[PDB]
Amino acid sequence: AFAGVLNDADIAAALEACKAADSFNHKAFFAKVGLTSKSADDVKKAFAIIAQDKSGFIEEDELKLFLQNFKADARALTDGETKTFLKAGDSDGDGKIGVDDWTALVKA
Amino acid sequence: AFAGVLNDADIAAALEACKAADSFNHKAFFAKVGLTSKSADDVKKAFAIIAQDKSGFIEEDELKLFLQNFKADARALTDGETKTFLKAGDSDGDGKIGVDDWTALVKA
Ligand SMILES: [Mg+2]
Ligand SMILES: [Mg+2]
Repeated sequence: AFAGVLNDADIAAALEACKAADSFNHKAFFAKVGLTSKSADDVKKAFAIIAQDKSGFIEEDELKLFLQNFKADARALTDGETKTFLKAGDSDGDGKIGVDDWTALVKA
Repeated sequence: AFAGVLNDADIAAALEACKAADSFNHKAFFAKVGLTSKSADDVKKAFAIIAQDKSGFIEEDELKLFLQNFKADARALTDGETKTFLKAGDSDGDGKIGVDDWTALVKA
């Protein structure tokens, strides 16, 4: 779903790098996919694409499927990767990731 | 210290991928650097080079500096990366990483 929003080579490359289960790192992915260098405004648009809503939240079970926003049939994150990802991103501690959580995490 | 054991292209790309603090992932690094696909025997050699010896162990403070085995002036791992690394790796529970710990973790 990031067709036109991020570089296709970047998306491919970010996915390639975490293809093996338990090899994902969100800080690595954000940089490689090209999100970290975007402005907070474009980071917000990226959130919207993923949560399907600027006011939405990414829940744990949806966070598990993070990669599949960039390539439909990418692997699922393992439960370990999801837990690590959620815990780093969920600053406001509601057990999920909203737009504020997200924007801070990408720019971190 | 791996000049001639691993490809220089591989070593540079593995380090490139985790150049940002807190972006390191050992499964990612081990595959990119080319350790995961080598024979256990070749994996044990890599351990003696790092640990200086087949009977040695990689302890916490040494693991912190894991990247500098591949490139002398590579960055130090943060305490978070290091704690994650040691926990994943230390199967025999002694709080450090020996050759059996290493071999199993590399081949995981
Ligand atoms: Mg939250
Ligand atoms: Mg041990």
